[PDB]
Parts: sequence; C-alpha cells; structure tokens
Amino acid sequence: GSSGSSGTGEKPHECRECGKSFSFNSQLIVHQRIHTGENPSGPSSG
Ligand SMILES: [Zn+2]
Repeated sequence: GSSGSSGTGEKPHECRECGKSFSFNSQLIVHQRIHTGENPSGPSSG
C-alpha cells in the first residue's frame, strides 16, 4: 500500500486540488483532469 511523505518538490504549477506539482503547465492540466474528470471522494467544496 502506498505511503505518505513530506517535501515532494517545488514547481511553477501546483495542483490546488491535491497538492501535486508539475514543472510544466500542460502537465498539471492533464492531471487535474482526474479531479473534475470523475467523481472521487469529495474533490472540492466550491
Ligand atoms: Zn491533483
């Protein structure tokens, strides 16, 4: 089972959804499609 750790890396594009980081925008965009794309466990409030 996956684990949890701190300090992943600083990138010019962070995912306010989960907290991920992508050196490039195009990337963060393809990832965010996972939050709005489906209906996970409470993605966001507003
Ligand atoms: Zn995310």
